[PDB]
Amino acid sequence: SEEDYPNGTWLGDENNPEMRVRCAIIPSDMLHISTNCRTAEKMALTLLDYLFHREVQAVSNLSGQGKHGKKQLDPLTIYGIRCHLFYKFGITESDWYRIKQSIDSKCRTAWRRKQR
DNA sequence: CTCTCGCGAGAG
DNA sequence: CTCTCGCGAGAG
Repeated sequence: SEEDYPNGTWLGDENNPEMRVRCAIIPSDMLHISTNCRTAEKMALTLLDYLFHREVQAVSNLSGQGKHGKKQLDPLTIYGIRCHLFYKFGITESDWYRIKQSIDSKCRTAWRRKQR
Protein backbone atom coordinates (compact mmCIF):
# COMPACT_ATOMS: atom_id res chain seq x y z
CA SER A 1 0.00 0.00 0.00
CA GLU A 2 1.39 3.45 -1.10
CA GLU A 3 1.05 4.67 2.53
CA ASP A 4 3.98 2.56 3.90
CA TYR A 5 6.46 4.85 1.96
CA PRO A 6 4.76 8.17 1.06
CA ASN A 7 7.94 9.68 -0.57
CA GLY A 8 8.99 6.28 -2.01
CA THR A 9 8.51 4.43 -5.36
CA TRP A 10 6.81 1.24 -6.69
CA LEU A 11 8.90 -1.89 -7.46
CA GLY A 12 7.39 -3.64 -10.52
CA ASP A 13 4.32 -2.60 -12.55
CA GLU A 14 2.36 0.17 -10.70
CA ASN A 15 -0.73 -0.62 -12.93
CA ASN A 16 -0.55 -4.36 -11.86
CA PRO A 17 -1.42 -4.53 -8.13
CA GLU A 18 -0.42 -8.26 -7.67
CA MET A 19 3.20 -7.65 -8.95
CA ARG A 20 3.88 -4.21 -7.30
CA VAL A 21 5.55 -3.47 -3.83
CA ARG A 22 5.83 0.05 -2.24
CA CYS A 23 9.49 0.80 -1.30
CA ALA A 24 11.60 3.54 0.34
CA ILE A 25 13.62 4.38 -2.86
CA ILE A 26 12.92 8.08 -3.75
CA PRO A 27 11.94 8.96 -7.36
CA SER A 28 15.32 10.66 -8.14
CA ASP A 29 17.17 7.46 -6.97
CA MET A 30 14.78 5.13 -8.94
CA LEU A 31 15.59 7.35 -11.97
CA HIS A 32 19.38 6.84 -11.46
CA ILE A 33 18.88 3.04 -11.20
CA SER A 34 16.81 2.63 -14.44
CA THR A 35 19.28 5.03 -16.23
CA ASN A 36 22.36 3.12 -14.98
CA CYS A 37 21.16 -0.52 -14.58
CA ARG A 38 20.66 -1.74 -18.20
CA THR A 39 20.58 -5.53 -17.24
CA ALA A 40 18.51 -7.52 -14.68
CA GLU A 41 21.79 -8.86 -13.10
CA LYS A 42 23.11 -5.26 -12.53
CA MET A 43 19.68 -3.82 -11.43
CA ALA A 44 19.20 -6.65 -8.83
CA LEU A 45 22.47 -5.85 -6.98
CA THR A 46 21.87 -2.03 -7.18
CA LEU A 47 18.29 -2.42 -5.88
CA LEU A 48 19.87 -4.48 -3.05
CA ASP A 49 22.18 -1.55 -2.09
CA TYR A 50 19.30 1.01 -2.26
CA LEU A 51 16.91 -1.27 -0.24
CA PHE A 52 19.34 -2.55 2.31
CA HIS A 53 22.21 -0.81 4.05
CA ARG A 54 25.50 -2.78 3.78
CA GLU A 55 25.35 -3.36 7.59
CA VAL A 56 22.08 -5.33 7.09
CA GLN A 57 23.66 -7.26 4.11
CA ALA A 58 26.65 -8.21 6.35
CA VAL A 59 24.37 -10.00 8.90
CA SER A 60 21.49 -11.12 6.62
CA ASN A 61 20.78 -13.68 3.82
CA LEU A 62 17.73 -14.67 1.69
CA SER A 63 16.75 -17.83 3.71
CA GLY A 64 17.76 -16.67 7.25
CA GLN A 65 19.31 -20.20 7.64
CA GLY A 66 22.93 -21.51 7.88
CA LYS A 67 26.03 -21.97 10.13
CA HIS A 68 26.50 -18.15 10.69
CA GLY A 69 22.92 -17.78 12.15
CA LYS A 70 22.18 -14.92 9.67
CA LYS A 71 18.98 -12.74 9.69
CA GLN A 72 16.67 -13.14 6.67
CA LEU A 73 16.36 -10.17 4.30
CA ASP A 74 12.77 -8.72 4.41
CA PRO A 75 10.83 -11.18 2.19
CA LEU A 76 8.34 -8.47 1.09
CA THR A 77 11.30 -6.31 -0.07
CA ILE A 78 12.90 -9.30 -1.87
CA TYR A 79 9.51 -10.01 -3.60
CA GLY A 80 9.64 -6.29 -4.66
CA ILE A 81 13.03 -6.83 -6.41
CA ARG A 82 11.50 -9.87 -8.17
CA CYS A 83 8.54 -7.67 -9.31
CA HIS A 84 10.90 -4.91 -10.61
CA LEU A 85 13.07 -7.41 -12.60
CA PHE A 86 10.01 -9.27 -14.11
CA TYR A 87 8.53 -5.80 -15.06
CA LYS A 88 11.78 -4.03 -16.20
CA PHE A 89 13.46 -6.99 -18.02
CA GLY A 90 10.75 -9.73 -18.44
CA ILE A 91 13.04 -12.30 -16.68
CA THR A 92 11.90 -15.93 -16.07
CA GLU A 93 11.85 -18.08 -12.87
CA SER A 94 15.18 -19.63 -14.06
CA ASP A 95 16.76 -16.11 -14.25
CA TRP A 96 15.39 -15.24 -10.72
CA TYR A 97 16.91 -18.48 -9.38
CA ARG A 98 20.30 -17.29 -10.82
CA ILE A 99 19.73 -13.68 -9.51
CA LYS A 100 19.01 -15.03 -5.96
CA GLN A 101 22.42 -16.87 -5.91
CA SER A 102 23.98 -13.45 -6.84
CA ILE A 103 22.07 -11.51 -4.03
CA ASP A 104 23.24 -14.12 -1.44
CA SER A 105 26.82 -13.97 -2.80
CA LYS A 106 26.85 -10.12 -2.49
CA CYS A 107 25.59 -10.59 1.12
CA ARG A 108 28.45 -13.10 1.83
CA THR A 109 30.95 -10.54 0.42
CA ALA A 110 29.62 -7.98 2.95
CA TRP A 111 29.84 -10.52 5.84
CA ARG A 112 33.50 -11.35 4.80
CA ARG A 113 34.32 -7.57 4.76
CA LYS A 114 33.04 -7.19 8.40
CA GLN A 115 35.08 -10.45 9.07
CA ARG A 116 38.44 -9.14 7.59
C1' DC B 1 33.27 -5.01 -7.32
C1' DT B 2 30.61 -9.47 -9.74
C1' DC B 3 30.31 -14.26 -11.04
C1' DT B 4 30.89 -18.79 -10.11
C1' DC B 5 31.78 -23.65 -8.46
C1' DG B 6 32.96 -27.69 -5.58
C1' DC B 7 32.11 -28.77 -1.01
C1' DG B 8 29.80 -31.03 2.70
C1' DA B 9 26.31 -30.53 6.72
C1' DG B 10 21.96 -30.28 7.88
C1' DA B 11 16.98 -30.69 5.89
C1' DG B 12 14.04 -33.83 4.11
C1' DC C 1 20.00 -42.54 3.06
C1' DT C 2 19.34 -38.34 -1.21
C1' DC C 3 18.74 -33.60 -2.02
C1' DT C 4 19.05 -28.76 -1.10
C1' DC C 5 21.58 -25.10 -0.35
C1' DG C 6 24.66 -21.86 2.50
C1' DC C 7 29.12 -21.32 1.95
C1' DG C 8 34.39 -19.52 0.91
C1' DA C 9 37.13 -17.61 -2.15
C1' DG C 10 39.60 -17.75 -6.85
C1' DA C 11 38.89 -15.66 -11.26
C1' DG C 12 36.80 -12.05 -14.17
